[PDB]
Amino acid sequence: LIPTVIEQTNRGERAYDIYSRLLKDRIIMLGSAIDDNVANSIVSQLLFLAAEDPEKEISLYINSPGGSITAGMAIYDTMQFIKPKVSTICIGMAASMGAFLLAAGEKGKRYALPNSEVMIHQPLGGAQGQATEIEIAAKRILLLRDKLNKVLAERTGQPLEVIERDTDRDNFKSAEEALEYGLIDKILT
Amino acid sequence: LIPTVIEQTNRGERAYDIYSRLLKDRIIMLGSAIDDNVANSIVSQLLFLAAEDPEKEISLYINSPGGSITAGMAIYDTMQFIKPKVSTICIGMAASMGAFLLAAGEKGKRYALPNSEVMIHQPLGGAQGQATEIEIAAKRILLLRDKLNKVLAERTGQPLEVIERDTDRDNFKSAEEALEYGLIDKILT
Amino acid sequence: LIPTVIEQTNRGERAYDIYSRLLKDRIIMLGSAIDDNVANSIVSQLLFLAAEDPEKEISLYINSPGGSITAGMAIYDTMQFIKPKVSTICIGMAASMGAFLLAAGEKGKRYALPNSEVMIHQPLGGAQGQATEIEIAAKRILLLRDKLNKVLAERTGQPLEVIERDTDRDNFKSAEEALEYGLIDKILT
Amino acid sequence: LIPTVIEQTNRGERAYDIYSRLLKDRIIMLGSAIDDNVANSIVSQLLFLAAEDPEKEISLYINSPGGSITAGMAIYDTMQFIKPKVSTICIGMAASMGAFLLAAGEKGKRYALPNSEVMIHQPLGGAQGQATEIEIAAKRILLLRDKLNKVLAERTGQPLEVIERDTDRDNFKSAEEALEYGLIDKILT
Amino acid sequence: LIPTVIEQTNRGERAYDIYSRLLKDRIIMLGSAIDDNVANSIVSQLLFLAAEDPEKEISLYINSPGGSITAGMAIYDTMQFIKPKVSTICIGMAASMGAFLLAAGEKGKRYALPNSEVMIHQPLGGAQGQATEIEIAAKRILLLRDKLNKVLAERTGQPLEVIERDTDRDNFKSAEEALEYGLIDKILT
Amino acid sequence: LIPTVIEQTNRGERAYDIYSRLLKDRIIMLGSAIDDNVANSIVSQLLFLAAEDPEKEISLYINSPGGSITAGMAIYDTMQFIKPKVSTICIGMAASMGAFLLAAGEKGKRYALPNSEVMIHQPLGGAQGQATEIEIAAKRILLLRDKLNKVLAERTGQPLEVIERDTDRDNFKSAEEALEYGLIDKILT
Amino acid sequence: LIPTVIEQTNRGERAYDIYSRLLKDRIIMLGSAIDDNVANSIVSQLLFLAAEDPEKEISLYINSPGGSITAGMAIYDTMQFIKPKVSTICIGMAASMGAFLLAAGEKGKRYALPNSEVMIHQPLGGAQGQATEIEIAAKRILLLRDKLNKVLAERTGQPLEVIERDTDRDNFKSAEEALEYGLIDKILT
Amino acid sequence: LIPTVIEQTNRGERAYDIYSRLLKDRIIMLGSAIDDNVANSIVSQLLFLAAEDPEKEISLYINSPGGSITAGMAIYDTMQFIKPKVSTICIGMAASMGAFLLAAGEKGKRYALPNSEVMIHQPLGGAQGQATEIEIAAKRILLLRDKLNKVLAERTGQPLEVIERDTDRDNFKSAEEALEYGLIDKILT
Amino acid sequence: LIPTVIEQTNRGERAYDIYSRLLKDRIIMLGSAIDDNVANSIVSQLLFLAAEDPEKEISLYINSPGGSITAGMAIYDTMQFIKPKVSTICIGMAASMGAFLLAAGEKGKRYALPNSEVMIHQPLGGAQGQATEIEIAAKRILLLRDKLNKVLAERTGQPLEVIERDTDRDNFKSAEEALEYGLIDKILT
Amino acid sequence: LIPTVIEQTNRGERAYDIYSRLLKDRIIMLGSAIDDNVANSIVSQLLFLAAEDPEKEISLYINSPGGSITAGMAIYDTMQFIKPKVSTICIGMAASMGAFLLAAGEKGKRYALPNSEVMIHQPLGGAQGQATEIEIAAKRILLLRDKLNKVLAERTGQPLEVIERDTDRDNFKSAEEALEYGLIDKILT
Amino acid sequence: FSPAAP
Amino acid sequence: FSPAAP
Amino acid sequence: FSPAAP
Amino acid sequence: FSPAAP
Amino acid sequence: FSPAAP
Amino acid sequence: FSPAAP
Amino acid sequence: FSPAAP
Amino acid sequence: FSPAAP
Amino acid sequence: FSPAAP
Amino acid sequence: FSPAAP
Repeated sequence: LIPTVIEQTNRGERAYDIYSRLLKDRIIMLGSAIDDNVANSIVSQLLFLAAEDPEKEISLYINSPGGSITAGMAIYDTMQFIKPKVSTICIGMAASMGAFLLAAGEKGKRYALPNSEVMIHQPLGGAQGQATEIEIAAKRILLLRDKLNKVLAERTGQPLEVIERDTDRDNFKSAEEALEYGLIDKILT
Repeated sequence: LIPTVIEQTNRGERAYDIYSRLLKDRIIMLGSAIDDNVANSIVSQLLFLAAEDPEKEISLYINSPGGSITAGMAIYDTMQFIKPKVSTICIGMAASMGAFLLAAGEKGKRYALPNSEVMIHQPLGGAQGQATEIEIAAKRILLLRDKLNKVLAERTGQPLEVIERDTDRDNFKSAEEALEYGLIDKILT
Repeated sequence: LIPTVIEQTNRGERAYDIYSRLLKDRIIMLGSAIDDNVANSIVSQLLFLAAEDPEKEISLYINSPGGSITAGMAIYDTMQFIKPKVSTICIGMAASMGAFLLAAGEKGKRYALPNSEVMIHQPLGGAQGQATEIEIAAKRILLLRDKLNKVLAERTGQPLEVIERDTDRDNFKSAEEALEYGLIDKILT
Repeated sequence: LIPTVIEQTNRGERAYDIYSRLLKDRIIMLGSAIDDNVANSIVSQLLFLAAEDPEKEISLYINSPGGSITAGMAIYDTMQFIKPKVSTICIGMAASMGAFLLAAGEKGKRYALPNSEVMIHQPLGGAQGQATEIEIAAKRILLLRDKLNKVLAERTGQPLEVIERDTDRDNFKSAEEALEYGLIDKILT
Repeated sequence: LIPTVIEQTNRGERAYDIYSRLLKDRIIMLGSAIDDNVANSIVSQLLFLAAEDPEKEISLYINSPGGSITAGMAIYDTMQFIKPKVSTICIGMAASMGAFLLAAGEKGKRYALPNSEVMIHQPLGGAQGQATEIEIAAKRILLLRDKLNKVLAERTGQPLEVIERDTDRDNFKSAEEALEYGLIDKILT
Repeated sequence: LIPTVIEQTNRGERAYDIYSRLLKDRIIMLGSAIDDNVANSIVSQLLFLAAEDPEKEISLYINSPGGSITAGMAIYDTMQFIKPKVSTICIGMAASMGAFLLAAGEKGKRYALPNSEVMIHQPLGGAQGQATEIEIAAKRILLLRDKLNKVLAERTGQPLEVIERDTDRDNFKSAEEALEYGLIDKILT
Repeated sequence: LIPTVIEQTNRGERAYDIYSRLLKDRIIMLGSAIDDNVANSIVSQLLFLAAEDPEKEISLYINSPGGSITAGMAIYDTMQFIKPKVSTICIGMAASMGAFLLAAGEKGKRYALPNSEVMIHQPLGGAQGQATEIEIAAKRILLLRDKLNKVLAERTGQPLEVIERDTDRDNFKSAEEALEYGLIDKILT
Repeated sequence: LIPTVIEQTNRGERAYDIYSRLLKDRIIMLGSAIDDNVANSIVSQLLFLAAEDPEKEISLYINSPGGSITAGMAIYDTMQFIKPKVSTICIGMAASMGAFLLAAGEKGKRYALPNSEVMIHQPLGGAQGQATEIEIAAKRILLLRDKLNKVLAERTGQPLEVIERDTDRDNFKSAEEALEYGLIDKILT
Repeated sequence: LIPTVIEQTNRGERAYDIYSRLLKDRIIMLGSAIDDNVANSIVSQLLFLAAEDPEKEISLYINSPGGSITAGMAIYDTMQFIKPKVSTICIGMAASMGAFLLAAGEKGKRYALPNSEVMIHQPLGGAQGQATEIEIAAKRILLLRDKLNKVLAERTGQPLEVIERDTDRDNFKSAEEALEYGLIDKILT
Repeated sequence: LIPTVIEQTNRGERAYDIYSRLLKDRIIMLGSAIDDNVANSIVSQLLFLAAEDPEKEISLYINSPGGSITAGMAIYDTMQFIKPKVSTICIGMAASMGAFLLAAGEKGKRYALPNSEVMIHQPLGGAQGQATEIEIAAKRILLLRDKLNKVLAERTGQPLEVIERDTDRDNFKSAEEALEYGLIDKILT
Repeated sequence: FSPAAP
Repeated sequence: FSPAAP
Repeated sequence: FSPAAP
Repeated sequence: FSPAAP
Repeated sequence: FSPAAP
Repeated sequence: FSPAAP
Repeated sequence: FSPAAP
Repeated sequence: FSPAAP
Repeated sequence: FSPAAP
Repeated sequence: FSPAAP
């Protein structure tokens, strides 16, 4: 039931949906749980936008209760490959992997609204079979655990032995505590 | 529908079931999957039998498709605590843990029928949670894996690096191949 | 709702069920699908009967739609271990494994009623996993297939290349065709 | 909810979806589990693209958790029939059969992002029936097992007895270990 | 909730159920659908009764909505093997196979109550698989069809081409029409 | 999610789906299990194509896991009625009835890719009711069995007693063995 | 939870259930829906009671919501065969077939309590198949309909054309209206 | 997934579906089970076609596994009301009611392909309630049975006592036997 | 899958569905069970048609297995309010309420095809609660019963005491018996 | 888990359950919902107790959430037929029909504990079918409604027009309000 | 239920 | 269905 | 059921 | 429950 | 299917 | 089933 | 959300 | 798939 | 199973 | 993803 809109450039009467009128202003929304179908669309939006004008800013407008691990890195790498600069904004919530992207923005452009929340925790998983199939999964998941905490340390500023200890659990944060922890740079008013 | 039997010692007409008439002749049956309810009965049968006459042989008459790990060791230790000697016989099948008990009999008393089967494989398992709850289960199951293979090496005779390699999988054996591997001592005719 | 019976030896008024009054006359019934719970009872009946009088005939009175493979051999070996002689009779039906026991009786004592049926077919099975777990099951089941057809050839009389060809399928037989094939010796009138 | 886009060649205002605007630039996406419905579309995209301009490069942009065996070879052969050259890129993940296609690209054009994963394992399967229907399935699956490992040896460079041993299991790999194993040629920065 | 009864021969106070007090008067009831568990009990009742006094009449007291084919012949043959004479009585209903036994009684002893019903129809069945597994089942069921109609012709008196035509369908009959068809000999008053 | 395409003949900007752009080049796809809804569409495509230009080649591009029997013959007859010539190509798989059509192409035009599979087996079925309803189904299915094997003998070249024996079962074949059996004429490179 | 009772004839302390203490006083209860299992017990109670003393009254004590048709006639005939006289009493309710038995008592002994109910209606049924299997069922059920109404006319006194009209439907009656209709003879106070 | 087609009369580029391009050539398809929703569309197609040109032939192109009775007569009468002539063709199958329409075509225009099937059987049904609601349904279904067999006798040519006997059952027929029975007039080549 | 149609008045190429091309010729279809959603559409079609030309005939073309009571009267009153004349035609079937509308047409315009059916029966219902909520429903349903039979008497011609007696049940009728009962005026040929 | 008790009259050691030790002291419990199985036991307890000593008091000890209507009157009449006097006591609760029995005790013997509850409401019901089957049920239930309120008026003392008005609904009462309404005579302390 | 059934 | 409805 | 079964 | 029921 | 339906 | 099993 | 994202 | 189908 | 277990 | 795929 998302409405339609009418727009008139020179000829006039061209009718869009409301999510495609923002993409004409270089905005991308992310308002769902991250799966593999959602990431293939975001990856294709960024590359389309970086082809018309390769020197123009982009925005991302996060609000998500997390999701997969692979799909998030598929976006973290595409944001670093392209030439333009990306900026990130939190709206309401930023869970498991949304917070790995909110900190991945450009240094100096990472905003947030006054009453928001930020959560960080270590990965979940699962395993089943016989004794040789478990020693493998338990060896993969720890390498992921040690890969993410090496990125957060350089993005935020904190040392590594603090990130290994702080998470361990579900750890909620407001918009003012995060400004000191190092996840963001400014608050909007 | 297991029948009844009538027995006459001096007075006569005392009626048993058929499984309690064998226990009067120092025989124990094991014809089910090993759980915790079955083992608490076998542990209580052995101790009752070893109280009337502490110098008299006992039998075990195995036929089972395996089961738990803890309950099997609860029997392997009780067989070694008591004074009398225990003898083991395979009937049809001897799966995962039945074969750990068939080899645990007294040296010189481990029989088997000509057309039987013997299987040995490494433990199964399961795990779920977060990255710190999996590193623990995967550390426990390997200690069990290394505990059983240290017992089989001294019971059979083979070195240890052969037991680590041979199992790895489901490995079926007949009654003549096992007589060479070392699991048994004689075949009945 | 199986009735009760009253019997008077010297004292009198001892009440049995009807299946335990036959076992006092050295008769065993087999009227169900062969599982592991049924075989452990038959194996315990034969040994009890062969302890009072070790020189006295026994009967088996088969009527079954088959079942497992292991449990049937668990009985085929126990019949050959003991000292007395066993005789077999078909009543109505003798399917997959009942026919492997009907032919396993003593030479000269294998009876059948005039309007009966006898079926013989090759084993069924199942397998699932990856390519290395299937090559093992498909290697076990063929050894069973080649083990049973080596017993039937010597029990009946026919050569082996005829047994490999005849079964291949479901093959029904009456009581007069089997007397020529070699499965039985006499018909009752 | 995948957005729309507006494009203006000479006349202007022609509206596409976002997946059909890339296919105008000779790009194909593969972001699902491989079935028979997905492969019939990819096979029809390649042939359409190779008809307008038979000398122009194509891309494939893989991210998939695997699937069938037949459908993957239906694409591996179509890539080799046509005249143009195909190039492959990993994005996030490349499982069972996606890795058989990532290595099937042109020598010198096989890219990957810095934080990716590559998995290789032997086929799964299933079988059920009687003893003659299992000996057939277990004979087919092994020929497939020996067919794929003869292609990987010549694509990568490694000998064959190393590929038979390495897989055996689930074996995960990063983007730097694969550059040495031989599955790819370059990493993007 | 079937009541109990008290009986006093010489000593007195022996308590039976009501179905075991009739079996002391040489009566057998059959008030259920014929399966394999019911027939093994009836077969064991007849043999027990024919051992105490081998020259004394027996009764059967039928009321059943039919059942299997094999189990019915298992009783039709046992009735003809033994020495004593059996008599049959219909009570309420005599369906598919109960009517094959009601006619199998001794010539001159086949009774029925004035308001009863008798039904006769051809066998049912089922088949599934491939074209070679159906040609076998369709060959077995016709031999059964031609076996029963050869018995009814000699028991009743009618020719065979009348029995092939009359059934074809469900054909109900009263107690007076059957006295002419030949299924019974007398009606009780 | 099958994409769209833009095409410009003289006026330009006419947008098709991708499956209707091939049908403009005289191509038909068959990528599903054969039912009655799929066949009514293929039968209507062939007749439409044979009306514009009655002397122009057609293609069929098979990949299917089989299906019904009636629907396949509904296509085998329509291919022989029309005037133009039809050619057949295997892509990945050609099961029960797809292989009856792959051999039904014109002599000299029956292609296949190097790594494909071809399967042939006898029909399945089902039946239920009473003894007179089974003798009919078992008489119909055998006439179908004898109808298909009379067509394959003249299409391939082999005698009939070889086709009756070869199938009997599931029989898989590659693209090189079929070139000798006679199902195809050439392999693409 | 039906209690037990203690009784002392000469020796004393013989413990019955409460339903078997009444049967010692020549009483039978009928407090369930009439099936085939219930009728075989009542038929066996009447014959046992008519063997000790063949000249002594019996009672029946009805309270039932009806049931089958065959089982009710199986009792209506047994009540008329035996020598003694039976008397009937309504307690609470007497539905479809209980009212066919309440009127079947001896002329002069048919009682009822002041606040009771009596219902009479025509049979129910069911049919399914093809046009020839329905013409048979619809011919059987009408003969039953015309059989019961010929008994009620002579038991009550009313003519037949009144019974055909009165029922047609569910028709409830009290204990005073039935005394005029003719179903009973007296009311208890 | 039924494709689209492009057609150019004078102006050009008018796009139809494939089922509406045939209806422009006076063709009607019937490829489903006959219900009430399907018949209301066919009844509306015939009347639309018979309004533009009232002297032009129509076709029907049957392939159906039967259905209701009322809906079939709703079409049999509409075919006879209109002025033009209708012709019928069998494709694959013509079951219960499709064969009542295939014979209802114009004398001299009733075609069929060489490998087809034709089935004829008597109606099915169902009934439930009390004895007065069954005598009505069993009276309606027989009038339908006698109504259809009076039409087939005059359409084919055979007498009536042959149609009453021939069906009785499922009776399958080929395209050459029907040419003698009288259901059709010609076979296509 | 109901087709489309093309129509050309002056400009040409206007494409309708097939149900909206009839409504341009003043025809209304009714081919479903009457609910509240269907009646609100028919009520809105009649009023739209009676606004352009208030003196032009309308048709209704009934085929329905009945439905609600309120919705049918909502149409019976709207047909009498408007100025034009309505005519009714039966096609296949006219059940519970379709027959209340077929008789509600204009005197002299009520047609029917030769092989049709007409059914009339009294209303169904339901009630539940306590004794005061049932006395209300049972008082409403009888007023409806007496309301419909007062309309049918004046539409047909028959007296009222005949309509109260005739229905009582399901009463089927053909197209020739109804012409005498009074429901219709003519039959089409 | 209801315990056992030991009792010693003269001989000693006779073991009862706890519910049968009270019945030896002329007490009856009623602690369940009234059905037809419960009432047949209470009716048989009262008659057994009134046969040993016909002049001795009985008790009933009610606690029930109601139930059927017929079963309650089956007890209300049996209490009035016998010679002895019955007394009633409420324990916790006395719902729909328990309160019709609590008031049915002997005038002067109707007790209750200080903190109890008493509820009275009009009957529930249900009906379904056609308009003639509802007019009957709605006529029966009202006669029951008018039958119970004619008994309560004479037992309590209140006029009838007060009982018709008071209930109408669920109406709860304590033990002190009922002493004024008239349902009981005394309260225990 | 006596007098008189029993 | 004309002549005469339409 | 005697006379005569028993 | 005595005195007085029993 | 012409010649001759159409 | 004797003579002779038993 | 401008000034300054856009 | 041309040369030669098309 | 004797000789010798028992 | 250009330079150089495209």
